[PDB]
Order: sequence, then structure tokens, then C-alpha cells
Amino acid sequence: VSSVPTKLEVVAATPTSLLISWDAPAVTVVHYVITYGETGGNSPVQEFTVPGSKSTATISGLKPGVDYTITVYAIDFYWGSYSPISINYRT
Amino acid sequence: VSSVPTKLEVVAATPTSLLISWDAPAVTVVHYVITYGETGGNSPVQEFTVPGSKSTATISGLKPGVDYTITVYAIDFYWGSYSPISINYRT
Amino acid sequence: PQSVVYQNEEGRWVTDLAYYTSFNSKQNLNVSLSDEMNEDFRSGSEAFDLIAQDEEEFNKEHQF
Amino acid sequence: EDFRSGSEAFDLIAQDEEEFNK
Amino acid sequence: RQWALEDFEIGRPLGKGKFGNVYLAREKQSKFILALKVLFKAQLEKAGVEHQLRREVEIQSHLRHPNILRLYGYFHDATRVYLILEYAPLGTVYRELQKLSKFDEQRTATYITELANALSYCHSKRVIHRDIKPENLLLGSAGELKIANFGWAGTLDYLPPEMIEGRMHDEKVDLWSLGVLCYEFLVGKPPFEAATYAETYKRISRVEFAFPAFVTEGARDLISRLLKHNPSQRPMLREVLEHPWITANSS
Amino acid sequence: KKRQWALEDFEIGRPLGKGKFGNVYLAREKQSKFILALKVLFKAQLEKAGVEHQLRREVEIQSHLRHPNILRLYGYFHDATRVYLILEYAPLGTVYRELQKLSKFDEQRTATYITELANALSYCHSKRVIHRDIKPENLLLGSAGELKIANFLAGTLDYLPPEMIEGRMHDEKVDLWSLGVLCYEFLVGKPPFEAATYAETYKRISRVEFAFPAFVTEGARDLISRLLKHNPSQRPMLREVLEHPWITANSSK
Ligand SMILES: Nc1ncnc2c1ncn2[C@@H]1O[C@H](COP(=O)(O)OP(=O)(O)O)[C@@H](O)[C@H]1O
Ligand SMILES: Nc1ncnc2c1ncn2[C@@H]1O[C@H](COP(=O)(O)OP(=O)(O)O)[C@@H](O)[C@H]1O
Ligand SMILES: [Mg+2]
Repeated sequence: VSSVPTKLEVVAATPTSLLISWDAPAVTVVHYVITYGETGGNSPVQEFTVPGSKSTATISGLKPGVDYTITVYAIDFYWGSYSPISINYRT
Repeated sequence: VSSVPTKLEVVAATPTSLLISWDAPAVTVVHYVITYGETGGNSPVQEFTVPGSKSTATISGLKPGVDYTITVYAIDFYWGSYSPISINYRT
Repeated sequence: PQSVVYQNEEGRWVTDLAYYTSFNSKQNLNVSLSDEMNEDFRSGSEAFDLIAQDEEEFNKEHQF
Repeated sequence: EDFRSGSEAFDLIAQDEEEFNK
Repeated sequence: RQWALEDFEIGRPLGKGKFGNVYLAREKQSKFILALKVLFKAQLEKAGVEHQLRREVEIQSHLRHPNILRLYGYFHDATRVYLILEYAPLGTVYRELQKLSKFDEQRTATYITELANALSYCHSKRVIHRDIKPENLLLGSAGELKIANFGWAGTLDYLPPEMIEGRMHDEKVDLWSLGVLCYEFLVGKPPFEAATYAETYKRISRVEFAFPAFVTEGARDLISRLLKHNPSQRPMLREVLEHPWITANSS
Repeated sequence: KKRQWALEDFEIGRPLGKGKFGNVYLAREKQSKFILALKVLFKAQLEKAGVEHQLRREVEIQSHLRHPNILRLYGYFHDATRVYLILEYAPLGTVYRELQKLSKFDEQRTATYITELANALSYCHSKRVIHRDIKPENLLLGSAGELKIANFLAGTLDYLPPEMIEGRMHDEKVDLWSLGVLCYEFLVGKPPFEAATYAETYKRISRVEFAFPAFVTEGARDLISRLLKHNPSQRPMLREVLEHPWITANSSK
């Protein structure tokens, strides 16, 4: 759906590292959770947290040439998580 | 000043009766308490209520020849009478 | 010596704070106010205007 | 009775909110 | 669960309240008939109601009873908050009373026994409602009573002495409210209603009320039992359900 | 007779404060030259925030409470646009402001404050009144630096015991929870339970999950640990607080 954040782009990347970015949502956000894992490859999903002031996030130590799924969740103080956004990326 | 209603006047008169009027107060009044007494004394003040929706009231049964003090009080639901307003009238 | 009073649910005389209640006693204010502060006291017109000032200030800060 | 779905529904709620302002 | 508007189909308005609109709604799978309350974040934040709403949700969420209106979940977006709520075809008891003016003994006693049942459950879980009133009473498919709005003029008509006075209170506050509700049903106005906060407060603290002539010896007795100043002389909910007047007249 | 209060009865001086709902001003009653605080609340905003009912009720409540550690209400009156409260003047401000200047309080100041409050609360309980807001921003300081409880998400939620956040039955023991949160907020500077989000804050309160910074004495830790118990029956009685070895070891009183 129309969700928070709005546009999620991988804006730079290496064989084993990448940088996702998103559009600052105006709605005040406590922090973003970021999940990443090997797409449908039945290894455990991995999760970390970014302060609500931040708009990018950088992941390193990935596997070369693998298709990965990156989910970003924004959290509101009272109401919990917004509807999330996801992206797929190779390498 | 700082009284509700704001200006108060005797609009009409029968020899033994008078009509008082005021300006619709902006604030929401429950009812008004209208009192009147012989300004001399040794006689008790008379009271009656008028719905908050009105801006006028009759006083009847007055004595031909006596000066009267007429006090209006507007009653708020939570807080009580505003500062009252009053006026004199003869016969 | 001036106060309005009424009897309660149990019939006990208790004092209604909606009416003028004379401060019939020497007050135990253990505090000296500076001359400057004692000088800022305003009554009458000059006093209504102080609160008026602060209301129109307040209202447009909350967009009343 | 008449259950709208999709962007029709989206428009519905959004219009209602716009109105809510007044 | 996770949700967005995309998860269900919206009907058209089912009433418009202080912060937004309930709408009729259906889940796209399952095809459940439900109500979807919507509240605009900006008006919520403006009134400072946000904290209160959040707590009320969490409280209601853990109550499951045919007679307590159920909250299925909630979810939110940039601008609004959304409550998946049970649908209640036949509206509020407040509306039904403003229509018929007053209710017959049979209808009332029914409504009471439902309310009493609901509150027996609440009190089982140590929860007290503290705001049982007609605007909070929604009518089900079979004209069943669904109590809503758990969390905290006519802002004091259904309040007992111990709560106007800031004093310790228990479950016996729902019993007071129940007696008030019985009276209003049969008589059409609340028993302590006055023109002013202070005169109302005067009346409650003295439990000063009277009955219209036509009110029956049965109802008088039960209502009188419920409206006692001392909360410990009010009945238990068991005793209300077993009351002669109630057995006799409840569907 | 039956004279009403009016603005004319007062000399108005310098503003002492500016609040959500209006200003407080230093004032002086004309016949008696008593020095008072006059709180003006704007009716507009009271309606907006829907608290007019809460206010009216608390005014009736404060009228029956007389204690040196409770701020005195002397009267109230209104205008087209304002409710006015005539209050005892507290010339040393709020403990919040004092808790910001200092960061945290030492054991002596803290226990002295706790003692004062425990008396105030024991008084209120003797009148069957419970749940007083004893948060630092609602505590004023009188002319000898004594606490005045005034009764007219930061850490707000932390001060509410579990039974209240879950809507359960609650007794006088809620005041014992608040007192523990306050004791901790005094020694530490922040409340014990605040977290990133409502849900996490609530999770901690309900599960009584918290920690003491290392500088906190075992004595203080014993007192707080007992005030912040989930089961209200297990919480100490006010006399047990007043006679706690940590309190008696450290208080002016
Ligand atoms: N489950 C429901 N079934 C039918 N109507 C409902 C239901 N829930 C709420 N409503 C309607 O929503 C409208 C708003 O009422 P409410 O939810 O109490 O909000 P408010 O207190 O802001 O008016 C009313 O017309 C009420 O009947
Ligand atoms: N009785 C009083 N004596 C002295 N200062 C006071 C008194 N009451 C309030 N103040 C001052 O005025 C400020 C604003 O009043 P406050 O009670 O905080 O308003 P609100 O409840 O609207 O936030 C206080 O923080 C304090 O500095
Ligand atoms: Mg928020």
C-alpha cells in the first residue's frame, strides 16, 4: 500500500556491501527496523535498528551474486509499526 | 465590567409591571436568575429563573411608587453565576 | 468577617470557595519581595490590560 | 449494502478526510 | 496481525463522530461483516486524546464476551488510525431511547441482565468500566446489548458519590451505574439530573431521587437497592440477576 | 450579602509562570494585603482539551484538604473567557526546575522530600482521597523549601502503577507506587521505566523491569524495590516508609 517510508532505493553497492536510502516521511518516527536475508533461501532473517533521524542504512558482509530481500519498518511511539516497504537486490 | 449579561435595560413598562432586556451573551448560559427588591429594605428580595435561551423577562406585581433594584445573574453549568449586572427603576 | 457556608451530605458546615472569603488573620508569609517586584503591582484599568495583553498573546499562539 | 473496494474505496476515505477539516 | 485498508473492502458511512467516521467493511478473505472506525491523527494530536485512545485499545483488546463489543484489531497510516470493530446493526441504546422516550419493563430487565452478565465477566478479570451509560451501549443483531468504550452535563449523571469525591472505589461503582441506568430506561431521564454541576453533585451525594407514580413496586425496590450511598450496601451482581423483578420481565 | 470574588479584589503583579492553559500571576488581595498566586485558565483551551470537568471536580476536592504540604486553594471565579484560581504562593518554583538545575538529588534532599510527601499522602488517605499527582512538575516549594503538592510521553506513564494502566481495581497503594518512581527520579534524574515506545514502556511497567545506576546506595535500592512491587498488597505502608532506615538515616525531619 502507500506506506512509511515511501520510496526505498538501493543507491550504491559492492559484491558484499550495499546502501539503501529512503525519503524522509514527515510523520515523526522513533526508529526504523531493517530486516535483510537471502530471498526464499531458508537461512535466518537478520535485523537491526536505525535512529528515526537517519534516512539511509548500510549493510556489509553479504554474499556475492545472491538475491537478497530488504524490508524497512518505521515505528511510531504509540501505534506500533507502519505498513512496511521491501526491495530485492542481486549481489 | 466583566459581567454577563453586559448591558441591561428596562425596555417597557405597565404601571405595576416592567420588561427588562439584555444582549445575548455569546457564552452559553443554562438559565438566568432575576432578582428584585424594594431598594429601601425591611422586605425580602424576590427571585425567579429564566431559560438560558431568552434575553428578556417580565417583572409584575410591583408597587406603584417604589424604587426597585433589579439584578440579573447568568449561571454557567460548571462554574456558577458570572459577576451579576443590575439597574434601578421607579414605580 | 465574610464567607458563604452550607451544610453537607452529613449535615456538617463547610465553606463555599465560589464566594469572597475574607482573609481574617495575620498571614504567615515568610518572604520579602524586592522593591522592584512590589512596584510591579497594578490595579484597575492597568491590571485588566495586563491580562488582556497576555490573552491575545496566548490565543494567537494556539490559533484562537 | 454496496461494498466498494480498491482505489474507489481509497478515494472515498480520502474525500471524507478532506471534508473532516471544515 | 499486520493490516492496511488494502486488507478489506469499505462500505459507506455508519455514523460520524468527534474524530472521524465508522464505515461498514468486509475482509477480502473470510468476508466478515465488521465496522471500521477511523480517526484523523492530526485532530487526535490536537486534542491530546492520543495517549487515552492507545490505552483504551489495549484494555478492550483482552475482553471477549457476547455482550461486550469486540475489538478485532487496529492499524495506522501517516494521517489516520483504524479500529477493526464488531458491527452492531441496531445502533445505540441512546438513540433507541430518544425515539421511544422510555422503555417497557420487559425490554429494560432484558437490557439489565445483559449488562450484568458483561460486568460479571469484567469483574472476573478485575476490570471496572466506570462509564456505563447509554451513549456507550450498542445494539446487536438480536437486539443484543454490546458494552463498548473501556478506559475511563451528563459527564457526572451516572457517577457514584465515591468517584465525584476522588475517594477509593471498587466494582460497586458499576452497580451504582446500573441502578442509574435502570431508572433512566423506565423513566426516560436520569434520577439525579439537575440544571448545574453543583446541584447535580448535591443530589448524588445525598442520593436524593424520586420515582414517577407509574414505576412498579418491583423496579423501585431494585433501583433503590443499587443507589445506596455506602458502596458496601449495594448488591452483588448475582443478586441483581436473581432479583424477582428481573427474572419476571427479562426475555 | 453573598458577595462573589472578582478581579477587582486583586492587585495583579509580575507573571510567575506560563502554562498549557494560561498564566499564573503574583497577586495581592486588596482588603487584607495577602500575597497570592492567581492562576488564569482560558476557557477556549479547557474546552479544546476537554478537561473542564476534571478541573471542576479537583477544585471541589482541594476545598476539603488542609495540610502544610498541600498547596492551598482559597477560591475560584470566572469571566466570559477564563476560570480563575486563587492559590497559595510558592516562591521557590517547582522541583522539576530544581531537578533540572542539579541533574539529580543527593540522599539527604531526596529523603526529606519523600518524608514530606509521605505525610501529605497519609493525610489524603485519612480523608479517603487517593491518586495524587506527585510528579516533580506538580510539586512546588514553599517559603522554607517545603514541598507543596499542587493538583491544578516524558515519564508520565512511569508514575502510573500496573493496575491503573490495565484498568483494574485500584486502592491507596497506587500512591506508594508513585512515591517509588519519584524517589528514583530524584536519585537518578530520569524515571525507571521510560522506553523508546508506548508498547515497550508498558511492557516494562507491567513486568516491573528496571535497573539502578551503580552509584545508588543499597538502602535506597531496598526502599524503591519494595514500593515498586507488582502486587499492591506487597507494597509498604506509609508508616513503614517514614521509618525506613534509609529515610531516617538521611532526612532533616
Ligand atoms: N459497531 C458499530 N455498529 C454500528 N454503528 C457503530 C458501531 N460503532 C460505532 N458506530 C457508530 O459510529 C458513530 C460514532 O460513534 P462513536 O464511535 O461513539 O464516536 P463518537 O464518540 O466520536 O461520536 C455513531 O453513529 C455510532 O452509532
Ligand atoms: N502557586 C504558585 N506559586 C508560584 N509559582 C507558581 C504557582 N503555580 C504555578 N507557578 C508557576 O507557574 C508555572 C506554570 O503553572 P503550571 O501549574 O505549570 O501550569 P500548567 O498546569 O498549565 O502547566 C509553574 O511551572 C510555576 O513556575
Ligand atoms: Mg505520535
